[PDB]
Amino acid sequence: IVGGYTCGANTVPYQVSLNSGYHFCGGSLINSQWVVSAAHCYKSGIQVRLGEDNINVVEGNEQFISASKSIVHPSYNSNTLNNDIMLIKLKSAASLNSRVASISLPTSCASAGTQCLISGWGNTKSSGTSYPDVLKCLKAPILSDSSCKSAYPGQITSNMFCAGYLEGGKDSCQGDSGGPVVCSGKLQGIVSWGSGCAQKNKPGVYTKVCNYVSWIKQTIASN
Ligand SMILES: NC(=[NH2+])c1cc2cccnc2s1
Ligand SMILES: [Ca+2]
Ligand SMILES: [Mg+2]
Repeated sequence: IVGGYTCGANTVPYQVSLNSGYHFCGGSLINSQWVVSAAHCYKSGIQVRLGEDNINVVEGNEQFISASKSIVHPSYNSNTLNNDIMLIKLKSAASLNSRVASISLPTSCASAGTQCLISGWGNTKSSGTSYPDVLKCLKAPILSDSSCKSAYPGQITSNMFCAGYLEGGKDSCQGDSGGPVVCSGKLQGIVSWGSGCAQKNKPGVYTKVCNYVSWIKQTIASN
């Protein structure tokens, strides 16, 4: 997250860190046994870490659970990143408490102009690399689809939306992939891609979760 702030320990209780010996992607807890992340974060051997704030210090509120199965969307295209969403089932159910909570799925899609909260442990520099140990947050609005499409011609599909600031300065970045975009208490997006980070006229692109609620509900009920 570039141009963001320190969230504060466990202020984003649904945020998860996917670890394969090191943190490589974020995700969101949707219920005690399931996590949603980005399909491009797929790896074999994932351990999900819940209740984290500093990912390099065991502070007492973490739950480390291995994944039993991962399901990448049937139509994920790694070349275009269309349908960049995946579900991860935990080996054991997590224990929900104040610090570990799940986030709700949307009933409808959010409108351009809606402010959201984006969080992650990704890079904090636009031209440079500095990875933080604690969770960073960024409040950003959903942008109109025309500003999204003019920034990325021929690359935006109806399963993606842009959020951020066209002036640059504030944005999600590498290491934030798979993490949450929560607007009005619902999970509306997943950090997916972009061009550099916090550059002018290159906002971040997010998977549009409201288009996958049926697939999510159906898949978790049958697995
Ligand atoms: N919001 C951005 N500028 C992002 C760029 C990338 C690049 C790779 C992975 N994730 C992201 S997010
Ligand atoms: Ca920790
Ligand atoms: Mg994240």
